[PDB]
Amino acid sequence: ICIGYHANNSTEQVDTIMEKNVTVTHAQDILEKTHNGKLCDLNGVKPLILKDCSVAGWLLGNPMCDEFIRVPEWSYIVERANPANDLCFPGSLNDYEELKHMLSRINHFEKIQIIPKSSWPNHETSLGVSAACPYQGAPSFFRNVVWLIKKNDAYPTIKISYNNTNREDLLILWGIHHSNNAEEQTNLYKNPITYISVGTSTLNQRLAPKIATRSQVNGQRGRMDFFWTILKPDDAIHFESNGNFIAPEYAYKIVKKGDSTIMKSGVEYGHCNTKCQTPVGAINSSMPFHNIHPLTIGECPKYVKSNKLVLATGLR
Amino acid sequence: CIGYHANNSTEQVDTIMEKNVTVTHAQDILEKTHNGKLCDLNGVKPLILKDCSVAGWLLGNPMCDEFIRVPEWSYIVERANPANDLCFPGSLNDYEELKHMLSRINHFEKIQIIPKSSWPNHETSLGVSAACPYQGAPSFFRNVVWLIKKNDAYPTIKISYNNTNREDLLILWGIHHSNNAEEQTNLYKNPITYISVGTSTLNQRLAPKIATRSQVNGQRGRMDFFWTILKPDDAIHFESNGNFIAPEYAYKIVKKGDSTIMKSGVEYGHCNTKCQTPVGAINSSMPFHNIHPLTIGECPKYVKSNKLVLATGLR
Amino acid sequence: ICIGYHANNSTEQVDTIMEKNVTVTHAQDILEKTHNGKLCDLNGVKPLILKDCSVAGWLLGNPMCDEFIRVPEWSYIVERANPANDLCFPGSLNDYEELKHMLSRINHFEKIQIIPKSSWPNHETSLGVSAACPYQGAPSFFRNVVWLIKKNDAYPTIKISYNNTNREDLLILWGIHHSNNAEEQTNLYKNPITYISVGTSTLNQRLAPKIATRSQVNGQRGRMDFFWTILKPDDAIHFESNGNFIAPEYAYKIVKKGDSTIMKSGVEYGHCNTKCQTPVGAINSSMPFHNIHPLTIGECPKYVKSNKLVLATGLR
Amino acid sequence: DTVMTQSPLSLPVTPGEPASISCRSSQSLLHSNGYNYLEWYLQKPGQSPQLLIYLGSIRASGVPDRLSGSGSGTDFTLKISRVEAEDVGVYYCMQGLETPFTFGPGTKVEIK
Amino acid sequence: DTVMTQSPLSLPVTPGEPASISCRSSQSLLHSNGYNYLEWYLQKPGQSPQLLIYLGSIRASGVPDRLSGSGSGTDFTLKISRVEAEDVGVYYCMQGLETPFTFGPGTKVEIK
Amino acid sequence: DTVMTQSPLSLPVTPGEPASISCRSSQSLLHSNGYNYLEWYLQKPGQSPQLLIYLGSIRASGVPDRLSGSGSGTDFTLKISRVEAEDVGVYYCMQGLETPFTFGPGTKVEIK
Amino acid sequence: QVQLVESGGGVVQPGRSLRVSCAASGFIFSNYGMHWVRQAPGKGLEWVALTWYDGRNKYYADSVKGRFTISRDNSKNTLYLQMNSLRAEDTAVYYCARDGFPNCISATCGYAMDVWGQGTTVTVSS
Amino acid sequence: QVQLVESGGGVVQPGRSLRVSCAASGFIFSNYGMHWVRQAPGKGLEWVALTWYDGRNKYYADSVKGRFTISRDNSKNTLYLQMNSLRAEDTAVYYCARDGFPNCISATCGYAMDVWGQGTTVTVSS
Amino acid sequence: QVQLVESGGGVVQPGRSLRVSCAASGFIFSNYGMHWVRQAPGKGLEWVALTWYDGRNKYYADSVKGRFTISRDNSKNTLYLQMNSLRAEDTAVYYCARDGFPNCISATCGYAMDVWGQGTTVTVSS
Amino acid sequence: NKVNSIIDKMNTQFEAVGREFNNLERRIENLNKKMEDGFLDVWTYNAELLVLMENERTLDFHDSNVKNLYDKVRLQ
Amino acid sequence: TNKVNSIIDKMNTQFEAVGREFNNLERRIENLNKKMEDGFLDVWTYNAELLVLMENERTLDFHDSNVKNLYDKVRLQLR
Amino acid sequence: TNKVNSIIDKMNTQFEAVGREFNNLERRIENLNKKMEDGFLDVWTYNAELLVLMENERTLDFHDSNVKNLYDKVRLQLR
Repeated sequence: ICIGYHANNSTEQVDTIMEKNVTVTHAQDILEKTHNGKLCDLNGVKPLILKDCSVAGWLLGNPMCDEFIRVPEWSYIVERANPANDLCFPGSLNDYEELKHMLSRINHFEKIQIIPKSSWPNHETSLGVSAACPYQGAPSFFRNVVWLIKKNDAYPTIKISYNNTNREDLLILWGIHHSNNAEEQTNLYKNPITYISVGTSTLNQRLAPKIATRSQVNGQRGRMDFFWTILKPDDAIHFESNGNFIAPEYAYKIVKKGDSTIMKSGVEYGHCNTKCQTPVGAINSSMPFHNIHPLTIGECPKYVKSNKLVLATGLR
Repeated sequence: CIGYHANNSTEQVDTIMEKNVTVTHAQDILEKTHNGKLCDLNGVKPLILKDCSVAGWLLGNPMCDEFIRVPEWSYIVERANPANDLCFPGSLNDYEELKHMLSRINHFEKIQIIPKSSWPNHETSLGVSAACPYQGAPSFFRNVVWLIKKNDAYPTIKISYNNTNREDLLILWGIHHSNNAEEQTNLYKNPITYISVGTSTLNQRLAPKIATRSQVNGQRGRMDFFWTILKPDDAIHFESNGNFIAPEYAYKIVKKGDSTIMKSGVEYGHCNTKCQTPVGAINSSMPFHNIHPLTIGECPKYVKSNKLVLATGLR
Repeated sequence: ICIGYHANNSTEQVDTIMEKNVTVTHAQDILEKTHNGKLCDLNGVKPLILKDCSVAGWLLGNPMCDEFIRVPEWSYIVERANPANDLCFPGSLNDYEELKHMLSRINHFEKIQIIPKSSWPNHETSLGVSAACPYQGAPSFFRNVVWLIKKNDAYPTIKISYNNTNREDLLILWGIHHSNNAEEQTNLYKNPITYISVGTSTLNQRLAPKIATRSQVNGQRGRMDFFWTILKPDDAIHFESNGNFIAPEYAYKIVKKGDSTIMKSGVEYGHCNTKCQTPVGAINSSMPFHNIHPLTIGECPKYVKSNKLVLATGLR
Repeated sequence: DTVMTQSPLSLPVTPGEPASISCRSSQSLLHSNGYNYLEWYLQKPGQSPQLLIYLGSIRASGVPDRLSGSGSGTDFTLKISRVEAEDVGVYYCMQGLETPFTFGPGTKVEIK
Repeated sequence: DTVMTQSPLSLPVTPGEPASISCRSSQSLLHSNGYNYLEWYLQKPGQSPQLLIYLGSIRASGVPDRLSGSGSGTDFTLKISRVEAEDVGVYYCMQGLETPFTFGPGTKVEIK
Repeated sequence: DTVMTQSPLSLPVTPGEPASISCRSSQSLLHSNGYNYLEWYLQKPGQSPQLLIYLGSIRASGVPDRLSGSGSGTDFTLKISRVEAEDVGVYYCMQGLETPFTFGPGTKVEIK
Repeated sequence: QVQLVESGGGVVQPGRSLRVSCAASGFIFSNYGMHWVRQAPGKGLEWVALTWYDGRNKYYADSVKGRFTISRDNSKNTLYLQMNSLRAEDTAVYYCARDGFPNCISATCGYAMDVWGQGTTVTVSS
Repeated sequence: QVQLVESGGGVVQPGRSLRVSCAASGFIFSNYGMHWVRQAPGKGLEWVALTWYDGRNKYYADSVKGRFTISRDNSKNTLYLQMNSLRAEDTAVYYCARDGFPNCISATCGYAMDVWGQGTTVTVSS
Repeated sequence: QVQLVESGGGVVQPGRSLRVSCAASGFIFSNYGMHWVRQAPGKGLEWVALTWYDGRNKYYADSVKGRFTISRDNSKNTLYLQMNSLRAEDTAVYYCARDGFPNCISATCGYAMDVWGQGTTVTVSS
Repeated sequence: NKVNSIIDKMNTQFEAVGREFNNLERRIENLNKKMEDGFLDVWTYNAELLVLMENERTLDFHDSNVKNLYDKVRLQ
Repeated sequence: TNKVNSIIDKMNTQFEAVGREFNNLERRIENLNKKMEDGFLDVWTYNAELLVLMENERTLDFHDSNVKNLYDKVRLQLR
Repeated sequence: TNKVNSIIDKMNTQFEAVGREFNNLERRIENLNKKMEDGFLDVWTYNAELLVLMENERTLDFHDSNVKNLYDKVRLQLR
């Protein structure tokens, strides 16, 4: 007659409150620690790889970023650390870091021609180019905006309105130009005192240029500032200007909304499928914990900073 | 012979190894019941705004003329998506700070600071519009004055007010934005206007914005509004050449305490209680509840669970 | 034959989940509740004690705070509650609370003469004094800035640039002046319409004075505003003015970065050497908890809002 | 309640020279705004009254440029620069600070 | 696909008097932004064509002041104020809203 | 320390014709902000000295239009457009960039 | 133009009641306050009652408190005064008067009386 | 000045292939779109092909679909058309024309044709 | 006007001490820095010492280091020089001088010397 | 009778308050919402875990005391 | 016998971080964001580790306790 | 011996408060900061107190049990 344990000769270590290391027979791990180390698909929809461009450069159409003129549906956006192309002309985009919040909830865009380039019979849309945005060794400019310069030594006032008639929203961009001195201002445009006014059902704005002396960035001594707004299905947008105006030509239409994100990584692309994603790899496990990176997308196991989590289900 | 004091009656509790054990004398802690009306709080009656926003009461709306004089209160109730608000399109600068600082004020006495009969060389009558109608007739707000020319003239304005009380104040003014040049040369006369306001802590200058906009509520113009708080033994100064909406009344802070601004849609009912969730009321002693995470008064703690019973039994 | 406990006699009480006050043979405390109660050194480097000035007053050169012209390396900054001297002339400093965030990461400064006071042959730098900033019963002004007034009834336009050539950053300050009426403006300066322009590789700013009527503060009826910026180790800064200008003379060079903190207390100074500091004393204990004050500096034990904490290691 | 006293009860004048009247109160009729709440009325024989002056010194719409008023606190005064034959009647002094409005005894102006 | 009709096929009008031609489409040539995509061309006898009007109204560089176009939706018209002896040729209508571009039958102008 | 050398020791050139003197240092006297710390003085026979120029170029209050200076780095020069009979004296070159201020040997001007 | 008329006077013995009226034609009537004023024969003027524009709050004097009433009844442009417990000293003439500026929302607004009526006589006898 | 010249015509029997070329000089050739247009003898005008400024997207009509090809070549300023499976009804004259405004990044961008060439003849016989 | 006068010792034998003074009157004396300058009988000019406006920091040359001292003594409008361990070569003439601009808060400010005194003579003999 | 030991140990908690933000500050509204949701999620876990542990400690108590009353009469 | 699932069900909901961007003149909010995220992560890892340790202690108490009673239910009947 | 150190390292990480300043027109973010700091302090003090109580209970139980087992190693060794 004997009563006792069901012994064994395995090897595995667990932790308890008053014994630091203890041997067990059966044990089960919960913390995954491996990744495939490449960018994959997510439920069968390819992501968007901006490669060597920025979000602003894509939305404004850099001459060196012409591969993304038409873009299909995506799931998440990948952006490299420290882009190289960006905005060729020095300046800034007003209310930045808030447009990125408007993104990550849009999964598909559509492009619409709102004001044709041939609709300006009393201006000049040809010679407005600069050497800071070259295309194959020649001066160029953005492709979604028009820079207007006097024609026949004149610059009449502008009154332009656009009436929305679709069933979805829009996104419009426009800008201003800051000069260096009075002679340049009277050589590009003609009037010495200029302004811009924009109004809609919920926005009211007036602007004036600044003329001063600054340093050199990318070989230029001028500046440009850009703005954005979202238009409702039945509203309208109005424009009035006298100079220093960068007119809009294309607009983006929101057609699908959902869940997305913006990443920052430098991992290369690979042709494979997965259902969870991290900025340094992918996960194909069923355990409920991981310690790879706290930013994820999809359904993912929970995150902890530890590196050992095994619960004992054995004896001894 | 020794053994367990067996018993009967049915109730189940939760453990860490077993899920639905059976016990005898379990006791519950979660409360899941609420009466479903707006009630009183220790005697003082709430302020109920039926169809009127907070900005529409502090400025004075013609179709909101029953809150002209208001007694003390405990909390403010405001329906979701009001229907009166500001009849004339525009905006109130820093609205959410005002909706944050009204949450610690429990009484407002109303004071006349510039009488409407002290404008001998202007006009305070023909300043009406069809956007705010009173019984099918044009009308304006009741705490501000819109000034138009008289006899084809608009003299400059210099006015000061000195606080001689022991409590603070709250002053509101505004500016009018036109839509073209002929309207400006018709209502006012000077083409270039400005507004200056200066006190010991504030400095401000503004100019109108004439442009083209769309239609909201029938009109094609806008009006802005501002606010400040004047401290005892201090003065506020004004200066305008046009486009001025002058203040006439002001509010005096006379009591401070704890308050909240709810959003709900239940109906009033005469009762008494000592806690209030925005969708009902609580009268109990168990130290946990499940209804809503916003409250007022002293109320038990909040959790998201559905059952919480700790056992005191056998078996 | 005897098996039993190793009983003794003592007095000490510990807590338990189902008991409330039980006796133990010997127990070890963990919470610390004692502090020496004086401001004194940390790791051998002396702090900086502002007796009756503020952060703005020391960085602008208040005439009463003339003992802080040259300051050695420090560890943390001590400032009294409700300073007394502060800004003698009524006004404000733009983005004050963001400047106090850049500090607490700087441990040493060095002063540099960027524009000498002798470099203004056709202006006047003498009678720019006011009675609101006295020095030994006589009108005076700040020491790191210059107030310019007309000479021989004239005020020529100002064009000045400074080029950074060191290997560290800089911090510069300038300002604007608001008058009370037209007669004062035409008496101090000459041109009735004035402006200020400042430009660099990132900044772009233009301002105009405000003339109105306001109350009395400290006996005066005008105001002065102040600004600041950082210059990178290779950029340049440009200035342009026509009136109402407070030119800069001195600037600060950042030479050491590290850990620091701004405190508010009123405890007198003393001489010690410790490794932790709280605004109402110091700590010289090795226990892992305390309840003095939640804001500390250095390597200090944790914080809990409790009164008693004793772990039992006894019997009975 | 606030009593309002007015002197003299009678006042004979002749055309050509100015005249003055006074009205007194037992309380300070001065608000925090810096304005005095006191009025002036007139009733010619066999007719209805007619308002003269708003809060202290603001004239009405129709009164000539000869009538003016000035005072503060508890003493107020009316001044007629020149007297004609039309200016004959009774002049009353009225307060408006507290809810029960009170008039005064009045004063007659008889030519002589 | 979109058929384009153009009547009449002959116009013997000269000189001095005005003229008019018409062009009709089986769909609406109106964009969502309020502009019409409709063009006019001209081929003199024995050479290449030459553009006249881009959109429904905007002229070109070189076209005299006489020519002007107007219309919307489905009916379009070209009007010549005065006709000279150098305006003999064939006129064409072209749409540009769809991917395949389509011309029309044309119209001859002859001196009679 | 910084040795200041100034040549020559005698300039017998009067009157009417221009004149020039030079003083040179052993270190660079240029600050980090683009200014030179170099001064010029003068002592007439039997009296106290008198200042001429503060920085590299800026003149004083009292000196005539004739005197002017120009230089940078290590070499400096003073120039007189025309010489009168009252411009006799001794001219000194002084530096002020380092803590111990130093003068030079000076230069005498005599009539001939 | 702007005018006001009154009617309803007569002869009444002590203890009974009487009603007076005041009709207007001109300015909009639903945006102004109204007053009542008496004048005893041989004595001076006195003040009786005041009503707001809409008609919520009302005020009466002390020799009139709790004995007379005032009402507006818009859409017919009239005003009323109901007099009960008529004593002997209440013999006088009665006048209507409106404010000088619209929409008074306070007790003592600072506005005055601009347009006056003509007058109706009421006597107590026998 | 701005001019365009074309050459490469001749006589070709049914079957086989052919190639035509247009050469330009006077403006930046790498910023504009180009088109082809064909006119049969005794009939009107019709449309054939369209290409972009760089050369990615291309469009063809339904009567030359899948049987014709269009391509550019920079650094030499030439345009080519290759005709396979020649039928008998393709006897006509061919033209090459450009856009009126630069950088069209859509299929129908609203710009028109501004500059035209002279023309070449292609015939099918025997 | 602005003038500075100086009065001091006449003759001293080697090894002893001496005191010189310089009184100023005509401007504000508590806002400027001051200097001392020497001139040997037949040689050029040399520099001795300078002090600040309030009187904290001091600087001396290398040929007068340790033996000389300076002091301000405000509220009497004076300045002092004290010479210890006098040698034989210190026979010269002494001058007072002041800055051209107020409130110097650096060792090398850039301001120069504007106003000079007349001078006193000190000799070492026997 | 140890229920009172639970309320006092949970005497303090996180009380939510209402704040309003306009259309151009949506990156602080997310911060507020996430912080409130996180503090609500932390506190329920503690309550549930404490209830479960106390239930186990209560049930295994009575299952042990009956034995130590059994033996004090059994070993006689 | 199937004890593992009693762990994931308790930790169904946790804090999920999101990305936010701020410019160079609003650093006082970036510190708020970073501190909040780090604090939540610290709380959750502490909770998970403590739960694992306590569960292991109880599990090893289970088997060392039952063997005595399965021993004594076949021990004391024997005489 | 050496039980206390097992708790010191377990609470090696916590929340460190930092000083921030706001002006008169940004009260909302000041409330946000204050509430967050108070909540974190409350969570940590709750955790510490609960850990201490549980550790004390377990220590007392261990000290009560080990002597009984020492009695067991000798109870059945004789008669």
